[PDB]
Amino acid sequence: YDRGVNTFSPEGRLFQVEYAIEAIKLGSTAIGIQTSEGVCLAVEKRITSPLMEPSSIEKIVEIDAHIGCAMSGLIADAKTLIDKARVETQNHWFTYNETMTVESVTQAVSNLALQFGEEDSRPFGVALLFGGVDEKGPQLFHMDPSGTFVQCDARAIGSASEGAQSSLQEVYHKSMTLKEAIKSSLIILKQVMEEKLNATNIELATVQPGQNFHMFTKEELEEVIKDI
Amino acid sequence: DVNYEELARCTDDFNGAQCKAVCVEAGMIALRRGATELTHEDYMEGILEVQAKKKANLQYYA
Amino acid sequence: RFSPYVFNGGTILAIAGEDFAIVASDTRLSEGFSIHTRDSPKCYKLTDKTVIGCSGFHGDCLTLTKIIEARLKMYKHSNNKAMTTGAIAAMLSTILYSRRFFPYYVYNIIGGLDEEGKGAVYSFDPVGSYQRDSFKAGGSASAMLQPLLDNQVGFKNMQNVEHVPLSLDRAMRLVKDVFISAAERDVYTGDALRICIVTKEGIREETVSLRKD
Amino acid sequence: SYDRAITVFSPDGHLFQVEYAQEAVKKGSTAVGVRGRDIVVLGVEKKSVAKLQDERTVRKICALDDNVCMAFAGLTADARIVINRARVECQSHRLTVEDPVTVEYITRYIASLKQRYTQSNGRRPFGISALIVGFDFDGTPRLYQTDPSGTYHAWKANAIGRGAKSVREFLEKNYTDEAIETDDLTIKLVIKALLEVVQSGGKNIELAVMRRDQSLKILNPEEIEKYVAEIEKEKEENE
Amino acid sequence: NQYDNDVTVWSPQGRIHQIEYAMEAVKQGSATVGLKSKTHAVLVALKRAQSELAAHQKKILHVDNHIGISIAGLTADARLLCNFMRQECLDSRFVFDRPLPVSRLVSLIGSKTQIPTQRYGRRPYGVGLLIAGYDDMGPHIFQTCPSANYFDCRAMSIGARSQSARTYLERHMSEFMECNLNELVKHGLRALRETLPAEQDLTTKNVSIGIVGKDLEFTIYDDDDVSPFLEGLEERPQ
Amino acid sequence: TTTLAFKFRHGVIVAADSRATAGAYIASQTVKKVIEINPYLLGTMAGGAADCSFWERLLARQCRIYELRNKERISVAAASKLLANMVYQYKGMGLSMGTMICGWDKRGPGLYYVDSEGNRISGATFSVGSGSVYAYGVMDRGYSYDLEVEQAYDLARRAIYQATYRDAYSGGAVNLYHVREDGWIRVSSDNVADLHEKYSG
Amino acid sequence: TGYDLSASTFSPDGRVFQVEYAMKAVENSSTAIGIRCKDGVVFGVEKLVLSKLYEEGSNKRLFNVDRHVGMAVAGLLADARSLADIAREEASNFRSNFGYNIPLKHLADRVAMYVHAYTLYSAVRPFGCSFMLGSYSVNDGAQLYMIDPSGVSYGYWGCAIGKARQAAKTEIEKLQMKEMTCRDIVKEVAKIIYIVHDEVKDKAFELELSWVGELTNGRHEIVPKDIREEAEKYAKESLK
Amino acid sequence: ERGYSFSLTTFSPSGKLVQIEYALAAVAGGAPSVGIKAANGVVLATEKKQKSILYDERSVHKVEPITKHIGLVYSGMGPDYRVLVHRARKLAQQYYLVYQEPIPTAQLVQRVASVMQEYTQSGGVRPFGVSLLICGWNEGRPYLFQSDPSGAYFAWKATAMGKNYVNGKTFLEKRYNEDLELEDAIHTAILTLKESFEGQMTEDNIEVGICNEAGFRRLTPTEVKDYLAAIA
Repeated sequence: YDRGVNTFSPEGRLFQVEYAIEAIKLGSTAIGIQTSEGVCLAVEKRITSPLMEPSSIEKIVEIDAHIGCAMSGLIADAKTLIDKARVETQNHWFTYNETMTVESVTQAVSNLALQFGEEDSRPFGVALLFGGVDEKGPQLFHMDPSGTFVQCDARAIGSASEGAQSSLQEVYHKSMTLKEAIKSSLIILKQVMEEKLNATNIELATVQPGQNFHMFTKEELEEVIKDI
Repeated sequence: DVNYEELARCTDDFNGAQCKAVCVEAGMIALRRGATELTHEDYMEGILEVQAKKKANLQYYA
Repeated sequence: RFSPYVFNGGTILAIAGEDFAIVASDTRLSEGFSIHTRDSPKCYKLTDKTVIGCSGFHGDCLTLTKIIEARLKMYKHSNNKAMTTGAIAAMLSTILYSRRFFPYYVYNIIGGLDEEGKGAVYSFDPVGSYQRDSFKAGGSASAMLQPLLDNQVGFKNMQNVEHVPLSLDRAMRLVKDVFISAAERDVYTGDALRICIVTKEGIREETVSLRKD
Repeated sequence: SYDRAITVFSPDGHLFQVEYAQEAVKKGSTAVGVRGRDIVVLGVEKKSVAKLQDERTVRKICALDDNVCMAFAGLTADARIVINRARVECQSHRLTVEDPVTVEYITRYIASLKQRYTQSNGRRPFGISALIVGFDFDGTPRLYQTDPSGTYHAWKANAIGRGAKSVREFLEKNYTDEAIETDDLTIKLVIKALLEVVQSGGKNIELAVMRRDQSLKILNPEEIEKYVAEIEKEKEENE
Repeated sequence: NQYDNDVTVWSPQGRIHQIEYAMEAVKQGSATVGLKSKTHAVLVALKRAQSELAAHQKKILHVDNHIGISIAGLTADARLLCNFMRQECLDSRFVFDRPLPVSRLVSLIGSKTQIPTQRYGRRPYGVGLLIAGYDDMGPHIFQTCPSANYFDCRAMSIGARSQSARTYLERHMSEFMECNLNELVKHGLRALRETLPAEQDLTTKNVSIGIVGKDLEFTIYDDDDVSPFLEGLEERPQ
Repeated sequence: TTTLAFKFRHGVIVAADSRATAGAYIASQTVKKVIEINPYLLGTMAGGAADCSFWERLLARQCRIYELRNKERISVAAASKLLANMVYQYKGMGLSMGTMICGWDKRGPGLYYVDSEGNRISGATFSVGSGSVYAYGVMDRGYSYDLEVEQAYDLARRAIYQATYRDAYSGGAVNLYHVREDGWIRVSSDNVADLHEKYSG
Repeated sequence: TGYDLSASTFSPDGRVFQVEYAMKAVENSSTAIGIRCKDGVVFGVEKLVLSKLYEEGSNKRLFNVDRHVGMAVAGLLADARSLADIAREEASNFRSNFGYNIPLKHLADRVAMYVHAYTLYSAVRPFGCSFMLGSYSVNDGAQLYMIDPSGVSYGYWGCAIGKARQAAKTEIEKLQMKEMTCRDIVKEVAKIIYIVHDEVKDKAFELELSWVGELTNGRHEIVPKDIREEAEKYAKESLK
Repeated sequence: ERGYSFSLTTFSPSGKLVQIEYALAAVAGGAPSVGIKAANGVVLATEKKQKSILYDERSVHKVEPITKHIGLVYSGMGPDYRVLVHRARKLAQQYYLVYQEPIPTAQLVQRVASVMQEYTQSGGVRPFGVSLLICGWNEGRPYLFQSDPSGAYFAWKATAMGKNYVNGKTFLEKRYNEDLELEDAIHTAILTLKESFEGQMTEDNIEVGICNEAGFRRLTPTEVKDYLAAIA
């Protein structure tokens, strides 16, 4: 019974947003952790076959110099929000001559998280993870298709979300350091992945006031995995 | 210990037969609670229970 | 015909100190040869730590002042903190260039403290270029002020002159002397002299009368 | 005008028309393609030609610039507009930045276009997958495929169309680094990979190459028969 | 249930269902309580969080130099009517060079949220506004609805199990008029402590309190300037 | 107002004065004319001030988004082409813009010159402004491809010195920059009143 | 089935069900009546207070469209405020254009054609509001018009809109329009607004009265309900 | 009004346009009419029965001229007829403004057919229920064309539409012939309209127009009563 694409539920909320939330569950996982020194971040590329080249897949694109990102679910929906969020950061810098804070980026995206309709089609099917360091310190953020944007100290998403959060509050405290958290993510990743953890499956991303930038290169990760 | 005013105003379109089920569900939980005594907040608990609908919650709706 | 510009006058002065900034302006609003009023201050409080002055054509000073004081509160509503003094300069550059092909006739001067407790006076032009300067002076008496502040603050064309930095008391008798001795020969510099001091502790205002003609 | 959302979320999380319209990819002609270290080779198969009629108008490997080759599956009708729009896009890039079009840029163009062609109101999504192979500036060869989702995705070799699991399962037995140490091993590698593809009678196999500085060369049915000759003679040597 | 489809279709009983379902989206939000004196207006909200590690999602957002609103329900539409709220404030602040009274602001919310409740293919706004400010005649506490029917009350509450807040407020509405701020606020969030189950706090990290006054600009306090208000309350009874 | 740009064996040298008038009156002596666009590009100012500041700033926008998309720093000829496409649409409204674009590229050193009329030409040497014709004269006598670093500094400072001497519209500081492969670097800022003691004898 | 959903479809017996559903949507709202005298128009709306709900003077269903024209709305409320803004704007157009004050006839046409204009498409729904229009001018006299959700506009001496509708228009034929002064007609309204809607359904209520005519000199305003307080002084003495 | 704009005319599983078939049934429910081309001009005959004696036949006319040499009748429903009547009225005059020349009927039926076929596909309309007969005398050879709700156009010698068009079709298969005169077409036209009429045919029932090669002239009930006198 294909009814109004913009119609409320008997509970009730937006039917199509509630259907959009279930589209995050079949996407690949990711792990964010807020550190007092910076923000580390993790994802899994989910290599489908040895046909494919592994390093062309992007799950982390870096929005500004100082604001990282992590996408999920349908990637081709995410690319549009990436490219326009960059334009909103640059417009902030060229009206203002200062760095756009990490908070106002996600207002500037989540104000159009809901634009579907017929006049004035479908909501987006992505669950983003924004990191970065503004003057308020290293912030770690999270937005949904509903636009309900909230700060999260150590957020998981995707298929692994339940076990990764559930296992992740046990191993987190207030005074985490960076290299503790970096090897504290890959334990969870090698628990939650189906392929063997190696140099081609995952990618880390860190952003700090004093370790920058410090982006994401290979052969760092070789030293990172072999510390297990 | 019942005001009877709070449970009254919170009822909108709720059937009278469902009001009997309110004291049922509030009496069914009294088993696992271990005490047959009930409180005024247990009424509105079983009142909002049966209606509106059940059991889900609002997410993804912003 | 209907020529949509008219010159009002007024003279804005700004001096950037070590931890302070003094913005001062005369109050005589006059069109042609008449006097419309003898009290019309130009120095405008934007934030706690940034005070703008606006001279030239008067209706564009009012319009520009109201647009700026709108977009300040839009920034406060968006980003949970006030605009820095460096951001107001860039935003005012974009606003003053937004009407480039039917331009404002307004000379702007922004004074106020930066992030580090220092005097940051920015100046402008009606087309919208800007720069950071230690001291500027716009309006109808720029050529009656600028070489004097060069002789007192800038230390140009002087030999065997030791360098003391500008103190808080010295700048006040500077502003009073330049508006008296500038007001003697000028016609558009008038009776009441508004003086705004921007410190780390707020906004202080002081008004001293002058000759009444 | 035409205000109606065609493509909406299903309650189990899927888009239909994206993740259903890949069936039109599944029921089209097949096309494979590998990249050599020096010369690339791609080719369409299952041509199902009338074998008494014309053949240059059913040519479904084309160019955008000489730097970039095409290959696709699915229904060709919707692919034509994607090709022409891609060409109009890759010419204004020459009008801008004076290097020729990098292949990753044009794959982001077809992928982004096809994404917003799913996203908008009243528009049936495209039912094509496509390949975009070209040895770029600074002589480096690479390839990408498309998706009706719009997810460009860099492979080392191809299988799209009918039985992509068959040929894509076959090329794991290809990927020994001996193949391809020679360019004739790359071309006969593609045709020998199309042996497991449909009928492979030397008629429906249309292959094309690009030798990293040359314009793309549609090979006549002259050395395809000789590569079937050394392939069948090699299978005579296999026992 | 074929007439539960769209906002256009009337019922055969006379109740347009999309409005009722949007009221259900109002009730699913958390509790918040706004109540006025003759000299001040106080609105107090209760945050909830997604998990332990995620910070609590805020409710009270600053709007003008005297107008402040709470929220319950959806968030993106709250940013939508928030941006329209700012823009209609500084329009008349730009033109008339005076601040707007509240009682002519809310007609722009009713005439703003009206048209998406009538024409086809437009949902209503899941919205929970508790507007508070000064005009020259004192404080005002309004509330909205997705049906766009605004009520001048002396105290209301909307959100999950907020009826218990009302049945607290009716036996103190004769005493909610004269008193000044320090007991007015705790008279506020006693209704919040009745919106909760009686076995968990009433913590400091969740409650947010907003006040608007004459010599007091509209201010939001957050857990730490709140910590001087939560001290000295009575224990919950047995 | 005199800028000059010339490329040699080691990158590109840009030099300019600082005086910017308004009629016969001088507004200020310290206008920093050579506008920094990126850590690897340098643009200058000529004629109008707000036009060069605004349109070079808007050039920096599209350059930064271009780097954020293609993961590559933009070439110099691309920046000049985008700047000319932005300037050209306003032909007939009265923009006065005489900028130059300088930077290092994959093809090595680079230099282009963009007029408000729509000129776009590469070259070895340039000089833009009122005192520019005073700068070509001394600039073309000591120039070749093979110069040392201090030699090119002394030439590119001497030419600005003759420009601020003979012309009246040029004066103030001598802001001298240096473009290399690894991103540009400021050299010095010598005041003319100090330079007259140096080159006067 | 299928004949009640859209507004633009006739039913096989020959009427439009969305309009008929719009008529009985106003049937659930409370009673608000009106009547004119020989030199004025008296309104009265009974309003509902259960326990606490609102401050006195919230969401007043008496409006004020022009200097001399007012509303008395009943039904759903939000669309009634929309009609208040539109009729406000129409009086602004006539006032701006033709120089003199709007007669009640043109205002009834220009509003009623909009209320009709939302019953011809499935773009919108038909309105669910019905309202009174009272006015007085010395070259015009007192007119009282009545607009239903269907779009029919015509003229009463007296009307009633609400739940208790027939019982609240039963007694108006006892009164005499022609002779009475409106200063009597105020308490002559408040006696049966106090009589109708008996208090077993809702425990408490509250009364509004708005009064335009010759005594107010053309301006429409609410009477000061405290001043002369004639309502309950008669109404507590009207039970026996 | 909304931009709904979807064509409710779609294809069948067999491949048949359904609304065009049903519109042709609505043509078959219409009044009968016949028109015959014969060797100097074209005679159009229609059949107009007022449903009562109360009615006026002087008001509504069925033979409606388009130029001073072009006539046009129908077989279908009048309220859908008059719209494309007026559309042809405006449509001939742009040809008379651009080219300054009396428009050929061949060009008329091309353009009206383009309007109607273009109207069968547009946003949310039913097609017209009208089948036209268009006559005229251009360049020396008088023409007779027929359009239909499918937007098609035919070039008939002497056809008939409406009720019993297979009866009048077979009647005009034999009795219509090689070549006649202008008065001789009127006889067989009134006869084939007298195939399926009631028990009496007067000046108020039929209404017959002609095209001379010198110009159009709609006929009067004087001669319409004189010719049918003389039963056919």
